[PDB]
Amino acid sequence: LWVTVYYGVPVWKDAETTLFCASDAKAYETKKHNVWHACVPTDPNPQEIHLENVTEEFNMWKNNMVEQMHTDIISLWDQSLKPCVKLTPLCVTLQCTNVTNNITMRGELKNCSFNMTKVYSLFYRLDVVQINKEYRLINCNTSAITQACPKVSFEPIPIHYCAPAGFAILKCKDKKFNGTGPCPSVSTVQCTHGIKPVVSTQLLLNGSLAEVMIRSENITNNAKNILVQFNTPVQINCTRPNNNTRKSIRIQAFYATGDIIGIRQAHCNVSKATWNETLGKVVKQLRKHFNTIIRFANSSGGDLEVTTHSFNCGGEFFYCNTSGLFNSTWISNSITLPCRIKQIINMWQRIGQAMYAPPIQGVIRCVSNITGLILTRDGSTTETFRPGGGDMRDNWRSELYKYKVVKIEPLGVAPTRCKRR
Amino acid sequence: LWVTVYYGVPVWKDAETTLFCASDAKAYETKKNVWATHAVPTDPNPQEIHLENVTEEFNMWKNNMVEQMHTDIISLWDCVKLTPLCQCTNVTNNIRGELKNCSFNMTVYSLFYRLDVVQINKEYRLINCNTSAITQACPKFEPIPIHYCAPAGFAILKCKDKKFNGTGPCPSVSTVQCTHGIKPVVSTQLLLNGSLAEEEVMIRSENITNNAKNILVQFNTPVQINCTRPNNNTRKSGQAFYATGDIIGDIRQAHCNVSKATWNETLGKVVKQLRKHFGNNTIIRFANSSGGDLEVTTHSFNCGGEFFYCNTSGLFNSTWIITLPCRIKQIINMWQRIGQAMYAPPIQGVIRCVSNITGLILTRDGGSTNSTTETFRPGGGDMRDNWRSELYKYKVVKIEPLGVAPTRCKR
Amino acid sequence: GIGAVFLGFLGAAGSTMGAASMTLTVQARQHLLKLTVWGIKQLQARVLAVERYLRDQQLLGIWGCSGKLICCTNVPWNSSWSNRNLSEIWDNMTWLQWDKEISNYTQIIYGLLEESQNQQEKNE
Amino acid sequence: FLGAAGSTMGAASMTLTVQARNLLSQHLLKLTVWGIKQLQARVLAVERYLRDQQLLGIWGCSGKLICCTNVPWNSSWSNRNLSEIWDNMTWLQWDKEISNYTQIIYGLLEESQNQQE
Amino acid sequence: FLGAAGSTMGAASMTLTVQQHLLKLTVWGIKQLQARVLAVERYLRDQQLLGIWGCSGKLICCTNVPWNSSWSNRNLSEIWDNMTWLQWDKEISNYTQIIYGLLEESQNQQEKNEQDL
Amino acid sequence: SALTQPPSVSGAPGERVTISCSGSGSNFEYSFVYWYQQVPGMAPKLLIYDNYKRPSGVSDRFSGSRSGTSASLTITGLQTEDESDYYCQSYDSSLTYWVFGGGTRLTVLG
Amino acid sequence: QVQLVQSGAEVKKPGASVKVSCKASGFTFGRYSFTWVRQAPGQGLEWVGVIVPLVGVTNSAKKFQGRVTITADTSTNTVYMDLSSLRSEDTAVYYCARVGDRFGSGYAMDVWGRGALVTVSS
Ligand SMILES: *[C@@H]1O[C@H](CO)[C@@H](O[C@@H]2O[C@H](CO)[C@@H](O[C@@H]3O[C@H](CO)[C@@H](O)[C@H](O)[C@@H]3O)[C@H](O)[C@H]2NC(C)=O)[C@H](O)[C@H]1NC(C)=O
Ligand SMILES: *[C@@H]1O[C@H](CO)[C@@H](O[C@@H]2O[C@H](CO)[C@@H](O[C@@H]3O[C@H](CO)[C@@H](O)[C@H](O)[C@@H]3O)[C@H](O)[C@H]2NC(C)=O)[C@H](O)[C@H]1NC(C)=O
Ligand SMILES: *[C@@H]1O[C@H](CO)[C@@H](O[C@@H]2O[C@H](CO)[C@@H](O)[C@H](O)[C@H]2NC(C)=O)[C@H](O)[C@H]1NC(C)=O
Ligand SMILES: *[C@@H]1O[C@H](CO)[C@@H](O)[C@H](O)[C@H]1NC(C)=O
Ligand SMILES: *[C@@H]1O[C@H](CO)[C@@H](O)[C@H](O)[C@H]1NC(C)=O
Repeated sequence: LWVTVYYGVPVWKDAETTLFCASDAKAYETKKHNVWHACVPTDPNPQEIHLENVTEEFNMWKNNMVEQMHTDIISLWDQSLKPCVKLTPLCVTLQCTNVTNNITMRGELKNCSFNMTKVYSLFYRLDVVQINKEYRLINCNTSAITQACPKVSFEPIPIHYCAPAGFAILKCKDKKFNGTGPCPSVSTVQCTHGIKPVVSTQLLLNGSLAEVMIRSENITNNAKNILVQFNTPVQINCTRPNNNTRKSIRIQAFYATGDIIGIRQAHCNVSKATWNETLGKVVKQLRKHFNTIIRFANSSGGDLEVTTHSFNCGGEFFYCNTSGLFNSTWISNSITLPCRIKQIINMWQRIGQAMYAPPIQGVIRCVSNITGLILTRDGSTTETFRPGGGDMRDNWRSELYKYKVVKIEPLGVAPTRCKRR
Repeated sequence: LWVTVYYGVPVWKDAETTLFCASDAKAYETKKNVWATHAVPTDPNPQEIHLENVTEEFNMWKNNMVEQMHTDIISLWDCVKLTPLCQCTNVTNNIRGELKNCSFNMTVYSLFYRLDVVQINKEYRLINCNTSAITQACPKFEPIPIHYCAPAGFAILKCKDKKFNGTGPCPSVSTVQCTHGIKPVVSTQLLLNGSLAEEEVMIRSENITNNAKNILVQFNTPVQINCTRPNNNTRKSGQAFYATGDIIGDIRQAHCNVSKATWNETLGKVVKQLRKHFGNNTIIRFANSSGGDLEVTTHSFNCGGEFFYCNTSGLFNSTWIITLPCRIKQIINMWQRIGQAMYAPPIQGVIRCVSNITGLILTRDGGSTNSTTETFRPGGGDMRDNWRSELYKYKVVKIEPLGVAPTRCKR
Repeated sequence: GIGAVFLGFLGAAGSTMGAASMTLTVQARQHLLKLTVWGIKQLQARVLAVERYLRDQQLLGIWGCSGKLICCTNVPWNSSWSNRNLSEIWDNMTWLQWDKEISNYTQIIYGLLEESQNQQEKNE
Repeated sequence: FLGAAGSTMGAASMTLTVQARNLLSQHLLKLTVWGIKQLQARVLAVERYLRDQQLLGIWGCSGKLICCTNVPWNSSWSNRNLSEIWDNMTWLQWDKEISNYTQIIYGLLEESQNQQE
Repeated sequence: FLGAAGSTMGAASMTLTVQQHLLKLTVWGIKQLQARVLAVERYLRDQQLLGIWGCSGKLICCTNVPWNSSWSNRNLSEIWDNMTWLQWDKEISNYTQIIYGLLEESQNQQEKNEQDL
Repeated sequence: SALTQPPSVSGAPGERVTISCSGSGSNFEYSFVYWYQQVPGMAPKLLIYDNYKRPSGVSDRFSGSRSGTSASLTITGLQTEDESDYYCQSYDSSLTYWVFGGGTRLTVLG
Repeated sequence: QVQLVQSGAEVKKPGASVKVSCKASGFTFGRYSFTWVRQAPGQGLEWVGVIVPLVGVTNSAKKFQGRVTITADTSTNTVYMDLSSLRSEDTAVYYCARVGDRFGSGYAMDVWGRGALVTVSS
């Protein structure tokens, strides 16, 4: 016999292609200032062509969308800090005073006053460091801080991901799918679901909803972080009960925090019963990989972005304990979390570079979904799972665990019993 | 034999097309907009594929890219439009020459130059207001490489041979996906930041044997020219009539410094090359432009945001077998057109920019005397020739991959 | 648009190679400014897809297939490539399975096609 | 893309495929106008290619690179030794020798295919 | 191709073989670009159609399926000679789907016979 | 802002050993801890970072963890190629200056 | 293949100044950083300084305050350290270590140069 060519038969080969963002019309229209760049709107025509007798070896810890889509955030966020004004000359020998007009806070705020080219300002204990009543910012000299423009905000905006022609996205739809290995239902879609650039540590705020699943590059390994997606959301409401006063100083214009209207610390709240129920569902799912002894201890230590629970709330960035949610021990058979506020923050663990959060006026309140947890197995009594997080990559992997980019080669050959002339 | 078609045969033809610019990545870095830094900022990736045993003749004269790019800069060249159609005294606070200040009423005073203003009949006026409805340009000149990449139907060839002197088959030809750092030299009778050859200085002209057309000269040893603008002035402004403020300090005119030793070495090599194509007996002489307006006689170029009409009387001062003051007026009739101004704002503080002389524009005199001697004089005015010194080793060829030839075959 | 064509070729992946054969012939058949920018990327992607379809067509052109779909060629299939009978190779396998085993020999086959066509036209 | 342009005719006959697949060869507004030039260029490439393809299409080739015909070459379009044609007669000069006859060849080819039909 | 409209098919066949100011420019530049692409894509779909019938960009093709009298038919001479044929489609317009089927079937049987032989 | 280490700890081949790293200052509780393995003549090589993450291509026998205000590096199955100096580093983000521990010496019996 | 090549060993008279250079090996500065660590012979290494070429920010240890100059050049992918007023206390090997990854998101010291040995003797 001989060989024959068939231009068009389905063929796959794993490869990496540069995808492009995808957005919505009304969503794009609602873009005051730059709460987050014009993006292509996608026609709501989800092909979702469910394939039959199909099986492609998905993967999540070697996926290339995560490294891709994380890079998109970095470049976009760098542009969010470009047009704004540097605060290079802003820092000078301060005259802060431990003024406590009201106590909830416990003297967290400071009545800072600088001899600018003589105005007072408020700064929490985090954003200022004592020097030797003289103080200075944590890192202005031998460092670089750029304040965000006051007009812009930082509320997440949903983003879809679509591949160019010649590359198709395979989406796994199996209900039970730990992340690796073959997936039975492989639905081919061009534009994925509403990925959310949620910026948060171990507590995944308001992401996609899952049974609770346990996903890990290697459980036997203590190094890799364990992602747990919740089947049922847990409401979290967290408020800043202080009306902030924004004073503009013509230096360019710095935005100092003026005296607060009437002082209660920012605080988060969690329904203790619902949290207790979900955690049992977690510990019951963990025991599948393991009866045994399970203990939860709070974050062991490290930077303030990991020791606590960092998240964004209406253009303000909160650091709060999680000792009130990870203190338990489980065998086979509302909660309020204290917080802190920081305005000079260096997200993504970058040295030198950092952004100054402009003040936001009034009492700040926000509500979100606790849908995912990041746990770190400790180094055979019990396996204490402390909350880790840290690397910003993981919070993407809780959404992109069910997508891959494949190159299609419609060309193909076959040894058919046929001959040319 | 039978005709058989061939597709993809490497065959091209001499063609003319409107090429597309491909600016470098630094277009937005210096995009203050600048007429030269304007963004197609396509990544200029050069691929110089060499060829073998093939030679074709270029023609730098009567070329297409010479005028194709000439209009491209014009479009890039073309804010507030004044037309100030609606009293002065000599100022000698600290005297070379004397500047002048004109007192006027705006709907004050303005510090002009002697050449910039013309008396009316003391009272002076703007030289360009009565002639035409002049238009002061934007207050907001950085040349940048613009690597030309041909569209997919065309290719750019280069003459890798360094002995090409203007016309004739070049031995080594290498096709070029994207050209080298061609820059807007934008100057008269002198190349600035030009291209350096790697052999003896080269001579080239359309009909060298004749005085009809200009003579183009290549250099190998650059020369540094320093010019300074040490003055401070303010700005006066719906009806934005932008004049100049008072001079803060001494009333000093601009001046320039020119080297001597290197310039002397260059001329001898030029003389030697002229000896090559003229004989070993005739006397070579240098003089001045016994004609032509300020833009032709004076060496005009860009430096520190201002254009200096530097005074080249001293350079062509020789006969064969130190600092030349620059003489500036604010009117910039750069594309030799009645109507345009480019009234550039006066920069504050000294400049002393770094220059790079790489070429000359010389014009022969008449043929009054036979075989005795001839005088070479500075030239310019049509800076079309000015850009011919960068693309002389480049051409665009329309690939015609279809080809036909006979052979003995059937079907 | 050509964009849907490619994953249209991917519509029936698990089907038998025989099944895909007939289905192949069946397969042979400020808001203004923001609207300007989206016009580019929507257009930029589509023209890119066109080049993709031409490149495969041109690749099909070098071999003796012109622009047809179910093409045939007279180059022998040596048993060295996946010795296995023609009976089952069209019913109980899948294209994804087929090429994965072949993926060790794609380039040699394509090269083997080039001169196979090439010799035919000269001595024709 | 040209490659061995001045090489022997026989040399070009081998490398016609050109390595197969390689043969084809204010801020908002400033960024937009740059895109138009880019896209206008690429489509201009495709349109030129198809017209050439269709031009082959009228003839009995339809995109087969080398393609024999049924038109006997008349011994009048400045013919020389057949060996010299594939020994030193390089392609480019071979064009200039033909020059005017291409229109004759184009016209001659058209009728032969039609009378075949 | 549009200019040739309004002529007989004998006349058409021969003619066939030969065949902010910135804001206005940037938007209607896209539309002009938008039309150019739909020229190429619409061309390819036709080429795909002519592919399965057995032509593949031969323009004046041919096929071995007869013209049944069930379709609107007259003396062939008048169709070629005097009948403007922009109106000829109006005759064969509701018959234009089934006839493609016969074109579709003809090639499939033709290749199958070639496949056997 | 000062880190303390044991001077020297030796281990028999094939056994498990641990090394402490205790540093004063509440900032020690607000800053990471790394560990560096350093051949007595060569350049340092990264061993563990972010207190539990192994860089790609490092032996799985290395793993450490935090414990309140101290750090610890644990090695399972010590061989005769693991004798070197081990340095624990605490990157004070606020003050923006790294601090290196004194250096603990490990020797394999043989 | 990613390496931090260095200059050779140096011997300097006390009271002078030393210049040490480090060059990239196939990458630009991008968003990475660079840092310098010195190790006295027979002694645990110690920190010296740090620079971020992307923003041109610097810092150094308190002990070497006013004695160290940290420089960078984006043209040739090189970072030079200029330590002033050498004494016997600075007789040490000086490594230049890379910091971070493709996003500058790290803090560790993963890629290390070979090490330049600066000797101060009388
Ligand atoms: C998931 O992680 C575990 C470790 O937590 C991996 O097990 C490890 O597998 C490696 C080999 O890939 C073992 O290294 C070798 O061990 C043998 C003795 O078993 C030794 O003779 C060799 O010289 C070498 O050291 C390692 O010891 C072993 N560790 C444990 C605790 O099991 C497992 O392979 C990982 N699996 C995945 C998903 O990659
Ligand atoms: C996580 O949980 C641990 C224990 O489960 C908590 O440990 C406590 O950490 C605080 C840190 O401020 C300790 O207070 C400090 O203790 C040192 C000891 O010398 C003292 O010098 C300081 O002045 C300050 O009082 C506290 O003692 C410690 N608890 C106990 C029982 O010792 C930790 O706070 C929880 N949260 C985090 C973010 O680690
Ligand atoms: C995080 O929460 C823990 C406990 O929830 C706080 O630790 C307490 O610190 C005080 C200070 O002396 C001790 O008296 C308490 O005993 C500690 N709690 C427990 C349960 O032992 C810690 O302060 C919180 N984080 C911050 C930054 O304040
Ligand atoms: C820099 O700031 C610190 C306080 O953060 C201060 O102690 C020091 O004197 C300042 N000067 C230097 C060394 O840059
Ligand atoms: C060029 O100069 C020569 C010699 O003077 C003259 O005969 C010829 O006509 C001129 N024209 C050309 C060829 O440019």
